[PDB]
Amino acid sequence: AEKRTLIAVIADEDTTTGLLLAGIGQITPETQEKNFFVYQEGKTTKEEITDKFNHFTEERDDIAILLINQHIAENIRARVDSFTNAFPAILEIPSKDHPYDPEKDSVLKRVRKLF
Amino acid sequence: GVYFNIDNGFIEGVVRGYRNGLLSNNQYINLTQCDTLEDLKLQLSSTDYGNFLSSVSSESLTTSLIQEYASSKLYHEFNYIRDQSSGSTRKFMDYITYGYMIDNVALMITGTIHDRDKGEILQRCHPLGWFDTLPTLSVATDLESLYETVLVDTPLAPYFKNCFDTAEELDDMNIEIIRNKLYKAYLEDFYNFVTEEIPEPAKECMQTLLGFEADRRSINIALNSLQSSDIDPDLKSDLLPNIGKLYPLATFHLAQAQDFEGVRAALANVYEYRGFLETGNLEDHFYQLEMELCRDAFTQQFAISTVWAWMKSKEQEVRNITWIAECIAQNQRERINNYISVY
Amino acid sequence: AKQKMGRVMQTAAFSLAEVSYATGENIGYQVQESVSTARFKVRARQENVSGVYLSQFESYIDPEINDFRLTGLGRGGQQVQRAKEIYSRAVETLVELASLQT
Repeated sequence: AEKRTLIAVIADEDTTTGLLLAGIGQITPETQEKNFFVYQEGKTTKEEITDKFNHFTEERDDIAILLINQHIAENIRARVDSFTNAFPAILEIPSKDHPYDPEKDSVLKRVRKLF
Repeated sequence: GVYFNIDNGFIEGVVRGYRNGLLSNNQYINLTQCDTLEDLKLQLSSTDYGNFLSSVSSESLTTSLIQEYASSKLYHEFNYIRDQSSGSTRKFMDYITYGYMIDNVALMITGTIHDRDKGEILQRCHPLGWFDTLPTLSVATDLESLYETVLVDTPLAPYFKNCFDTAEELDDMNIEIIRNKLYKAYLEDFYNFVTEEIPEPAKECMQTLLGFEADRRSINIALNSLQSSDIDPDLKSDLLPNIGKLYPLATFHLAQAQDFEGVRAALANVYEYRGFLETGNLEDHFYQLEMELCRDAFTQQFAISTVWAWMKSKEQEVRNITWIAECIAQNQRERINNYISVY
Repeated sequence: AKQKMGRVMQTAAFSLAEVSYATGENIGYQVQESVSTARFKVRARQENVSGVYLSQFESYIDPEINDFRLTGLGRGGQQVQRAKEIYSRAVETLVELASLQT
């Protein structure tokens, strides 16, 4: 699939700002959208976060990776199945306002369980 | 200066007492050895800030939150000083506010080119640079509406009418052009204002400190405007403050400085900026110079510029507090001592 | 690489916040409005690891435009460089995770 920049839908506001500073977001003039969702942690609804994660991971056709930095349970529950078909929708768990402990990391949990 | 104490005397006394509350290097060292953010607030309560941050739980405390609350108490107190004085000093403090006001209006310009949201944009506005018609200006549906509402019933009008013509704003980048040239117009007007109605020595200190701020903005413009080339030098020459103390003999070369070589040649020409850009980060050098001039202001005892000196000093102080809080929260203890304040 | 990338993320966050300290207020909406173009992207690649065509994405920053950090104070460039290094490290981690899944 076509190359794309990592989205920060489930990351913190500071993480989203850092990604934007690095240049991890592109505009979408077709529908006035963007390659990265708003990291409205503590303000956006859990259902809204899940919908944004699904849109980035299922509706989007680009190869954008995803950021789940200290994501709320709205993304923790979805991560149990969102990892399937890691292309074009990749997943990751950066650091955020809450510490990026590996205990809640679904990928790390799966890697440990496979051992 | 004996007429100064006719009406500003109470303001002078309260501002000097506030200077007595400024943080010293020794208590910066004391705050350095703190290991955790809650330990930071525990030791900071012993300082002038007191129990200000007793309304938040330790788990909810962040460096951003302490930044916001300290700046909030400072803004309360600046507003108190502003509304506890009248006349020439009142206009002076308005001009002090006007820079933050320029930044805030420039921020509001974004959100009008693209109308993604209004309410959060208005809320996130930092409150020091507030004026009456901000909520009205926020409901603007296009650049034109903001353009007319900012040319009437707000201090934005003179700068806008001087710099812009019938809202030709979409073509120009806000932050690089719309914000900075507007800031320039504000700065020229403020320097003029100080040159007519301020008395000595407030004059002899405020004019050179304003010239320093003009120089800092000019150098920042010159260095940040060489990475790209779409800022043509004539606009760059226009964009530079055109008043200060390195003007014109250094401003001209900066306008025609095309690369880092040009800016190093131009800026090193003036005496007190030799090696200023050669070593380290410009943040430390520029803030150090700013604090030296503020300390210089404090040395004068009857002068209007004491309020400028105090509130720049307190703003840079809260910036140091944020630096310490971040360098302890985010670890990386090797950069604690970057704090700039000298008291 | 989990802890390595956590360390690199917190370094990048510190660098961005230092740039914010340089530029007075937070980079905030001025930085957010620069989402028009992306300076970093994950280029497509296919490396035959042990005979399996693993889809390991390769990080490739955009060499055409880097104006997203052109605003305010001079430390924006250093903050952008730190965040770009952090993005490269995280992209390597994500490519390794995709390889692990495949």
